[PDB]
Amino acid sequence: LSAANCSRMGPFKSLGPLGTSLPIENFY
Amino acid sequence: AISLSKKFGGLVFFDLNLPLPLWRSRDETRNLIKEAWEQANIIEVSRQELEFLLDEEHYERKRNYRPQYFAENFEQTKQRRDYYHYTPAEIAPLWHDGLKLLFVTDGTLRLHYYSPSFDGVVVGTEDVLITPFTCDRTG
Amino acid sequence: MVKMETDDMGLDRYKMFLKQYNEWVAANKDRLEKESYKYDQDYYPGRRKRGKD
Repeated sequence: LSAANCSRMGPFKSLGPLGTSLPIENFY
Repeated sequence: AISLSKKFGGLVFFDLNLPLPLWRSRDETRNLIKEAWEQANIIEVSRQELEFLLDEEHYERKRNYRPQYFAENFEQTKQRRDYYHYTPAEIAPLWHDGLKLLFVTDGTLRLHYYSPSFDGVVVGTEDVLITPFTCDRTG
Repeated sequence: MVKMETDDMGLDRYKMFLKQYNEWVAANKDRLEKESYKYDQDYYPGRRKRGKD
């Protein structure tokens, strides 16, 4: 698939890594 | 002769039609033809001549741009010949105050016109194959 | 264990890394934009934002 086949119809008009989880004592 | 005509009300038309020696450099030619251009009121140049004068390689690169993922208009979806209209700012390197009209021609296929207040294109055609054995484009 | 209190936390290791990164960005921000332009012609989602972006 390429440009000949697909076209752009409409011209028309805080976030990040919070952390990494910690392993658990109560595995069950 | 140019001076005498202007005295008596004349308007000058420079149809360029560049000869072979003058196709070597943009720089040598712009200098040789300069006085004539500025004393001219109507000018006709071909598409290949206009590009020669300004950024010939830049125009060539443009016509070979084919978009990678998606087309931006339905026109680019159709694989047809280029008929770029030169924007008025592009031709500003070559305007002067006494120029009433400028015509750029692409065969009989397109004719572009530029005036102090307006711009545009006239669509045309060519059919040399209707008479295959008596076709000459010479005049 | 939750202390709602603050100012007793030292992420020294992280902080050191943070300074370290800051220098890195400075050094190659430019190189990185030039490289994108050369190898990637048009933006698609997932590729480096450049320009007005």
